This record gives sequence, structure tokens and C-alpha cells, in this order.
Amino acid sequence: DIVMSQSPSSLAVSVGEKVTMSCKSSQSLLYSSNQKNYLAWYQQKPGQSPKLLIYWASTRDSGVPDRFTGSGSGTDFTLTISSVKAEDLAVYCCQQYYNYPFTFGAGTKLEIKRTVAAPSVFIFPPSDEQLKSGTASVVCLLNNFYPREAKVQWKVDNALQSGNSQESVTEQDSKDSTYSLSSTLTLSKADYEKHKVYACEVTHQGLSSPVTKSFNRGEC
Amino acid sequence: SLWNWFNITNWLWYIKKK
Amino acid sequence: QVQLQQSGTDLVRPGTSVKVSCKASGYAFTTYFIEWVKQRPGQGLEWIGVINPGSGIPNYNEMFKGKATLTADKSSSTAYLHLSSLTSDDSAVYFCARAPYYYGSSYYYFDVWGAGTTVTVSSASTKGPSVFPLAPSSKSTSGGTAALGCLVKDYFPEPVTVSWNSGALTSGVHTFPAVLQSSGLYSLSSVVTVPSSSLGTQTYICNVNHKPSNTKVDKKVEPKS
Repeated sequence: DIVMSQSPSSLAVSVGEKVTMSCKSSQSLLYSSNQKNYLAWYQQKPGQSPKLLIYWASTRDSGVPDRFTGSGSGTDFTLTISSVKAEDLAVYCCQQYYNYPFTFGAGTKLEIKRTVAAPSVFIFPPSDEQLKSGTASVVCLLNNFYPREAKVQWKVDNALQSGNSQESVTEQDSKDSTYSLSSTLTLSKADYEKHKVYACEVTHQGLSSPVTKSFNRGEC
Repeated sequence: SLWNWFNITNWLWYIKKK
Repeated sequence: QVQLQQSGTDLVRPGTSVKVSCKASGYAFTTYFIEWVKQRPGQGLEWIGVINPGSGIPNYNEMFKGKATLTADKSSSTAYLHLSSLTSDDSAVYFCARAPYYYGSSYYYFDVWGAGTTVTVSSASTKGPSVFPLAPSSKSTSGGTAALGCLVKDYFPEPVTVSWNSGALTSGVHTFPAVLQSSGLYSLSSVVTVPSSSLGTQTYICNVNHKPSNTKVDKKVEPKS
């Protein structure tokens, strides 16, 4: 099966700048007879269905603005947005219809570039209402940061935590172009009362050194 | 291996409908 | 005016079967191929197969042979995707797409897509969430503000709606996407950044509504003593 490689997976762009996206196929897409490349480009916005932009590697679908351009031949293909608009933020994936099974690329996600913003860290001990139920959830909140790359590390009595925390990230804010992250450490009540100090350490580009928020269980 | 039943019947059916 | 209309979301238990429909309109149903594409949440597109609606003959991705069955009803201009022996891996969005038929060839782009059908496979029963406070503190200040929130834990299925002060509180709110826990139940958090000086005079209430279980919870979040 043909493998479609798209690099990079994510790209931070500025409104008005020229954007370029790469698509590489493991097998050649150029049919020798008609000298046509069986390559298509699609746009998919969050929650919506894919939308066709370019086919035959370079032919623009009807209605697609002229700022979208496809290029390349054989194995190397390229999608270019001459002057990116705000409404252009979406995932762009390539597709070969040259040989069954048809295969798609993983896509390139377009995001808005922004100056670095350090996160605001808040730690929340488990409520007393949940502790009666038999479980304890510690929540670490990382608020309004950029870029999205961020490392959250749970430390319980300085012991590193692994495999017992779930993470969640918001979509890029349409106003200040920042992200927000929420990490939840889940322990049983018996395990939660085994230790005292609970902390989440936050590593981010906007921080000179890792910022740590912590609390001691039972204290205020 | 252009010998493919899906590919061949597709063309024949298209001729039958055309 | 070409339109591919797909059926609604399916909540099914593992090991069962599901049948997704794709109703075409605005063109001759049998003059275009119907493609089926699978997309798992936050992943790349996966081509399942294709059917010639006029001749009835399908062509399958080898990975889906035995799991996917493609049919087409010319009388209703409707294409069907049948999935058997459903598991957690089959939980995805299933798009139906349309591809032209020029010169009797099928090697063509996909020019029109349906809205997609969400299929969720789970053995969990319907259950209302538990709403726990994430209490703010005038001593816990980062970035110039305080932070409070609500932990919405252990509910099934999606979705849950979370508002603050019955919708009056809109600025500074972050409602995170739900994560699926190993118990089969969902969980998420909604947080707000608030002024640390107003915690004694401003009230904050998170309104959690779960329509599938008819759960309506209003929880007041206040500083601890």
C-alpha cells in the first residue's frame, strides 16, 4: 500500500504570509500514459467533513480561491497558500487515487503564530465531597499559554507519577491565540491518604525554570 | 495485474449505460 | 446542489452490528462511485471501500474485508455501510464520499463528502455525572487572578453541557474536552479565572446538564476555610 507522508504535522502561520505544505508518497503517482499525477488535496476544519481543493496535483476545484496552489510530480507534492487568511485555519491532507487501496496523509494542522506566553498554574486538591465516594482527583490547570508544547509532571511526596494521570487541551483560543491544559491525577482514597505533598511541575518555553504548584493534604 | 474484475466490469457497465 | 446525507449517531455495544446510510440527491445516483472513509478521533483518514451503485460491485480495502459490507439501493439512491463484530477500535466517524466515473474509470478524487456518522462502541450503561468543586483561594494566585472550576466525573454517554452562573459568566471560561476513562465513563473539567479580591462578594455556580440521563446539577463553588 502507498504511504503518504506529510511534514510537518503542525504549522504556526501568520495572517498574510505564504504557507507551504509537503506531501511525500512511498510510490510514484505519475501515470506514464497521460502524464497526470493522481494526487488530491483536502481541507478539513474542526468538526466538519473534508472539502476538496486540488486534484491532479495542480488543478483547482471550482469555488476554491486562487490563493491555493498545488505543485509537484511523482513522489514529492506541495500545497501553497500565497496569502493565508484566518478562515484558512484547518487540517490539510493529501490523497492518492493512483492505486487501490486509496491512502491519505496524516495531515498538516494550521495554527496561528503568536508571541510566547507562559502558563498560569493552579493546583486543586480533591474536594471533600468526592473523598467520601472512595476516589481522589487532583487537578492541575495550565492557563493561556503558547506554544502548545508543555510538560506536566505529577510528584507525590517527590515521587514521580506515571500512568495515573489524564491530560486534556483546549483548541486555540480565537481571541488571544493561547492554549489551556488540564491534567487530572486519579488515586484511590486509600492511596491518596498514604502521602502528604502533592505537586505538579510545569515545563514550558515561557518559563525560565519549571514552575511547581503544590499543597499538603489536610492543610489550608 | 491490470486484469481486475472491478476495473473491467466498471468500464463494461459504463459502456452499457453510455 | 449535490448532497450526501448520512444517518445519525449510533451508540452500540461491542460485538453487535451497525448499518450507516448515505442518501444522495442532486445528481444521477448511479453515475458516480460511493466511497466510505473511516476517521478515528484525532487521526488520519482511512479508506474503507467503494461501490459502483449501478453495477452493485464493490471493491474493499483488504483490512476491512469481513468487517465492512457495502450495498446500494438504486430505488432510494442510498448507499449503505455495514459493520459487523463491533469493538472499541471501530469507534470513529464514518464519511461517505462521491467520486466521478469519467471514461468508465474509478481512479478519481472524492469531490463531495457527507457530514459523517459518529459510531461509538461501548459496554457502559447510561449514568449521570458527579459534580465536584475546584475551590478558589485568595492565597492561590497565578498570573494576577484566582482560579475555580467544576470537575464533571463519571458519566456516559456524551455530551454534557457546562455553563457558569446560568450563562451570565462567559469570559475567562475554559471547558476542556472529555477524556474517556478506563471504566468506560467520561470525565472533564470546566475552569474559570476570577479576581482574587471578589471571592467574598461574587458568587460562582457551575450548571452541569446531562440530557441522556436527565441529570441537572447546579453546584456552588466557593473558597474553603
